[PDB]
Amino acid sequence: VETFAFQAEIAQLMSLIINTFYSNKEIFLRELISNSSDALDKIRYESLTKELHINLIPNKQDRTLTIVDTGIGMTKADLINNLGTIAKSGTKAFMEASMIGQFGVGFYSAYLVAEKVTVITKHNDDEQYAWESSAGGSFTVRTDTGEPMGRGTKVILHLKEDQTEYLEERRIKEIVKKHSQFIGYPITLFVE
Ligand SMILES: CCNC(=O)C1(c2ccc3nc(N)nc(C(=O)N4Cc5ccccc5C4)c3c2)CCC1
Repeated sequence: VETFAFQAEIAQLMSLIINTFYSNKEIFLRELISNSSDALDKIRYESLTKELHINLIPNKQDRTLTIVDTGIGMTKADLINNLGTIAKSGTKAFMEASMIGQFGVGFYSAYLVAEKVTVITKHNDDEQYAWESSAGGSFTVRTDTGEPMGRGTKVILHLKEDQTEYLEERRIKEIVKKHSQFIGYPITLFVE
């Protein structure tokens, strides 16, 4: 388990997301589905140079909403450096300007609804990694000794006690149909 500090910009952004009163918290899903779509586009665009989909797994017991994709995945180098550089440039752009995704920092909208976010990832020529952050100015990165998932990303949202609506079938179905209705990959909503 390695702990890293977020950079000043990203840290300030997450603080802004968590401490700012904003009721349209449902934007987080569009942002994460979009990110999955790009990762899936990356493994698809690389293929020409197996199954490409997105799964939405709610869990009442653990109080989690998971967004799984079979996209390109991420390396340790992607988790530490790379995501941090993308975010440095992104936060800079989003500050000068709900429109969060246009600046490549839409993932962090997850903190509108999650108290902790766990990111299990696997890239084709690297190991399985687990990224985790409860915001608070830091993130951890470890090698996942957990169940070997296939190439892709698993974004596990540990929902706030008050944000349990994002566990309901009707609600997930309504958000998807509203802002992710033209994604080029099948989106499966798991039941309970
Ligand atoms: C397609 C273009 N992107 C890439 O190549 C990267 C990449 C590749 C696969 C990805 N898969 C998903 N599902 N999501 C993301 C993502 O943008 N984030 C996940 C995450 C976790 C912690 C903190 C911030 C973020 C933002 C991915 C990013 C390589 C580095 C960016």
